[PDB]
Amino acid sequence: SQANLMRLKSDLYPGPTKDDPLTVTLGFTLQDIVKADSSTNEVDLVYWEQQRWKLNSLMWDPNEYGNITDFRTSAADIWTPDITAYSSTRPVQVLSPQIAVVTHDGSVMFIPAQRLSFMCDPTGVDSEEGATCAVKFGSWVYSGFEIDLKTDTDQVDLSSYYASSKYEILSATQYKHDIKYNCCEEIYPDVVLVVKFRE
Amino acid sequence: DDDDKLHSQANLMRLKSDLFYPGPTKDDPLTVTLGFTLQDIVKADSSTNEVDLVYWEQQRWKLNSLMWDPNEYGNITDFRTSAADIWTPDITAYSSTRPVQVLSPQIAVVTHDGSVMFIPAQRLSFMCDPTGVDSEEGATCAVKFGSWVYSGFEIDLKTDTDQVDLSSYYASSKYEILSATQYKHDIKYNCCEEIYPDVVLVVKFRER
Amino acid sequence: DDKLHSQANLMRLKSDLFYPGPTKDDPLTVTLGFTLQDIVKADSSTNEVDLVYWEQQRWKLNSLMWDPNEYGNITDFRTSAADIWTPDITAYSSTRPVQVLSPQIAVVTHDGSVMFIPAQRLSFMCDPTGVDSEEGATCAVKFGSWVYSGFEIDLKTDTDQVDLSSYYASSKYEILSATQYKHDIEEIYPDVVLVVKFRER
Amino acid sequence: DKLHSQANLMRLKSDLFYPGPTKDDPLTVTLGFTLQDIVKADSSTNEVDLVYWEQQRWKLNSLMWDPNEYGNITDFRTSAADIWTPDITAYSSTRPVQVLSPQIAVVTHDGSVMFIPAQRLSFMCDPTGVDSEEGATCAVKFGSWVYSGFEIDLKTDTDQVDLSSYYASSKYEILSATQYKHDIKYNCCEEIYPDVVLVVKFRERRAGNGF
Amino acid sequence: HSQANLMRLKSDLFYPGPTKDDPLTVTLGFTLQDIVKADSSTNEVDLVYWEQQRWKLNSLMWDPNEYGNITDFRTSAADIWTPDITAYSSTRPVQVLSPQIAVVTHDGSVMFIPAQRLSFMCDPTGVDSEEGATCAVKFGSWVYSGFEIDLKTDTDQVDLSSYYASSKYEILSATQYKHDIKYNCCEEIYPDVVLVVKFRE
Ligand SMILES: CN[C@@H](C)C/C=C/c1cncc(Oc2ccccc2)c1
Ligand SMILES: CN[C@@H](C)C/C=C/c1cncc(Oc2ccccc2)c1
Ligand SMILES: CN[C@@H](C)C/C=C/c1cncc(Oc2ccccc2)c1
Ligand SMILES: CN[C@@H](C)C/C=C/c1cncc(Oc2ccccc2)c1
Repeated sequence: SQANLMRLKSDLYPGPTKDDPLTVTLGFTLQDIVKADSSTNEVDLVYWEQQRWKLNSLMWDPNEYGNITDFRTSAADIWTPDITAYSSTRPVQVLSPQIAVVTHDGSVMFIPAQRLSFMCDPTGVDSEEGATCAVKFGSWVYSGFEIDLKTDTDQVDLSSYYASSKYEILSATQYKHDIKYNCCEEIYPDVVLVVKFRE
Repeated sequence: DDDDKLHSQANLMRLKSDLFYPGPTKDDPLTVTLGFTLQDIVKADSSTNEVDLVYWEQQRWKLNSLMWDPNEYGNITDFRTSAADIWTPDITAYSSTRPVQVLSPQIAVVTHDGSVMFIPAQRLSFMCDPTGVDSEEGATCAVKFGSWVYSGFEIDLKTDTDQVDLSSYYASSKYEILSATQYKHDIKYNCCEEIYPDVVLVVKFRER
Repeated sequence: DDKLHSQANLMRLKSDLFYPGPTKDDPLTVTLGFTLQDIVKADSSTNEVDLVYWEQQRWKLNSLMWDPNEYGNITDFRTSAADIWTPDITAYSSTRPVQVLSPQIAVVTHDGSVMFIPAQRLSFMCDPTGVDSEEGATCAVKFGSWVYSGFEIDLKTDTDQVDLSSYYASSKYEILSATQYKHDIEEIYPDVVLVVKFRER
Repeated sequence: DKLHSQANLMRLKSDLFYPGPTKDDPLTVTLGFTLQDIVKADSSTNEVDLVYWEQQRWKLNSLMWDPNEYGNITDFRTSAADIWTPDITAYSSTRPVQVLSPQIAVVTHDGSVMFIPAQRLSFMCDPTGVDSEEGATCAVKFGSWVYSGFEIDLKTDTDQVDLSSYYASSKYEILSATQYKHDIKYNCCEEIYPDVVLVVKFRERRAGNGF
Repeated sequence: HSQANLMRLKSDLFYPGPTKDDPLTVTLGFTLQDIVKADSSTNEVDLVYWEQQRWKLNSLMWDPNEYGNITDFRTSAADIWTPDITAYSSTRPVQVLSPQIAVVTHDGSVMFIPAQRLSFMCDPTGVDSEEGATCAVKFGSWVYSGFEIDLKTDTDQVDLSSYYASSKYEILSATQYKHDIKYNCCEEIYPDVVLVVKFRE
């Protein structure tokens, strides 16, 4: 079995293009609003960012490789999408191992846990209505012609939100948007995390 | 005796050469045993609900690919090597708020039965409300550790004891430990069909 | 299978393509432009201000040109900025190493032009005295090559005005003006100076 | 003359360029401390921050050469990544140690290696009494992380911490600094475990004659 | 052709460091840009400066006529040997602010000028007075004695022409002295450049 897996990895990409486009499914699990800094208007979130895509170049017949259906690999061994927060104020801090799971249908699952500081005015967090902040996520360099974005849900997963956080969540959504600018033909997709929260 | 030193060096260089794994799978699963030694609660931040711990995390597992016959290598029964030279499990704190900081050399002990012992010392900031730390009852917080990417079918996560080792806890810490346990749990996450085991550190502590 | 032939055509283009840097005999022009997104922090105890901006860099190399007809009508591609030469554009009065906020990926076009737009957070030398007033404070930071003179790298801009169309509307600081004039100082030394006037919102 | 020396060194390094010690091939590592500053004592977390230079010396037969075969070269400098180095560690640090000096060692023709990293360390210390005439006392143990005294035999040249470079205008005055060597034995196991413990007694410079 | 000549030069060119019988002279000088912060709770002061370093290697020499008149080039500092110049009383690792690129000239000389931010041991008592505070920090090789690295200055006057005019701290004087210490047992001398700065709020 080990030899079959090693042989699979040895047998097993310049990224997508207009002629070979890719869809990335994105979802957030929001774990904690750690800090809300009203002297700089930065808020700090901890979340898990679920990323999934599929490549034909990663497919294999399991019967040809000892009935292996999936395996774990360094995210450095594979191409990964350049999904970026568009209004961060510090480099994102990676909180989980940089490992992805590849399946024989060519699909890749990668779920980095991250701490993010982003631009957010927390005025109102000390009130019943709370504060509201938003941050857009998408590719930094690819348009909708190379990378399209999808979600499995428009509701952020709050099932792991820390119940004794300094801040409680009033709502958290991850709506996808496809923006067409008047100037260009390409669509520009994003997924926007919108969080309403209070002390 | 200078020659003897030369021969044991040669035998070790040859063993390491001969030995130097793709990770576990449903069909080649791995048991990883975890144990914690809590050394210090450094800081409790009630403005962000983050607590900072220093601990040693004992990890051990066994690989057939790391076994050897000592009689073929000058009766070498174990050796030390950089953790970079070997596969290591992706044991992760599930509720950290900053990347974990490693305090010790990343070096493992490999024994001729293929067992590996790796014990990194770490400083961890994790989600924890310290309300009550200034009382006789104290505060109580938990943090889960487990593989980030391997389900229970690939890595089986065990302990040797339900008790966190406090015998090296810093006696002049700002915080005294009232109790510390490390029980196992099996959890279904929304991403994935398969169950993931963890070891959950539960710590009750108060200002000294 | 068309998708598969485009992948192979791109792999072949990148192999075919993969420059010692400019010289006095082979000089390079780098176009710079700034998009200011946020004034995060102004520290009056140290006279350091913190900016987040996107720095657009463009240049063109003959060694990166290709014929699209020979590579499947491929007119451009994305590639890691480590695969290519990049200019050593530096803030001249930073007080902390610049922090990169965006993937280090450039777009190369068939005519040999390159576009690279790193988002950055920068602390730089700036006295915010007067930021708590209607007139606000004014600060400046120069950007340019660290090691090349004007003989090897000349700098251009496409505009004298900093792009504020993405400036954070609920920042602690509002922008009164932001300009990016080019300045020249045996060899000439060019820079692009970011001058910002700002005040507490 | 310079060129022949440079050639001879390139040839020596190529000729020369160890799996670490074992019970059958133990290594003596000599340790010493030069304490340069107590920077900060934090009574809200019981952490104290030190700057020191940690001298490490050991000797390998595999690094020996005859100076006569290499143009009389008797010493050279090399990246400490180019060689094995011992896994000497503070046993009660609270942050990763920060290395302040270049990671370069000096190798001598008898096979001896000298490596002296300057370091900033945060470690567990209750500074109670630092604002009094008697001062505070902290201690931090240094030793191998994974090797017993039967693999790494830890020694010192002196029990005295070198204070000759202690910063004269530090916020903290040093009352004493020792580096005594200790051995610990477990009934289970035949191996003895050595450490060198840095013990520092210090006070706020304004606490001396404080009234 | 110019590019081919440069790529040939660098391929022809691409040092184990000095020894007693192959000593190297390193010339050092400082451009002081800012005193950012003076922390009287820990007696640490934070400087931003540019550290000019120059040395010469016979193994980096070439004939400009054999290489198309090329007289110098830029190269990553990781491509060449560089001296281990270190502050002797830093309290945090130095932070590099500029690209790590050096200029190599056909005579074998190398010029390398890193911009750095340095926290060092310094009591700022008196900085709030007319007389100011005075602090000093030594710079030199960590691991080489004067038998291997001979340290020199071109001048003892610290370059203040780029000092930030709205710093929280004004410079009363800055001097870089070529200093050494010798232990009577032994022939080796241990040189340094002592940077002495007198400053005030
Ligand atoms: C214990 N970790 C949870 C808290 C969150 C993450 C799970 C995970 C992360 N990265 C890849 C991924 O991928 C898989 C693909 C196929 C089958 C199973 C998992 C799973
Ligand atoms: C959605 N993107 C923003 C938040 C800004 C950053 C854009 C960018 C950065 N680097 C290259 C570049 O290049 C492209 C060329 C053509 C089409 C799209 C982008 C684009
Ligand atoms: C534009 N940056 C300045 C404000 C400060 C630094 C200049 C510099 C840094 N590193 C090498 C060096 O070398 C060269 C040699 C000859 C001509 C030009 C520069 C120059
Ligand atoms: C000028 N440096 C002091 C402030 C501290 C460090 C010295 C040092 C560090 N690493 C090796 C060592 O080794 C050498 C052996 C012989 C002669 C010179 C040094 C010396």
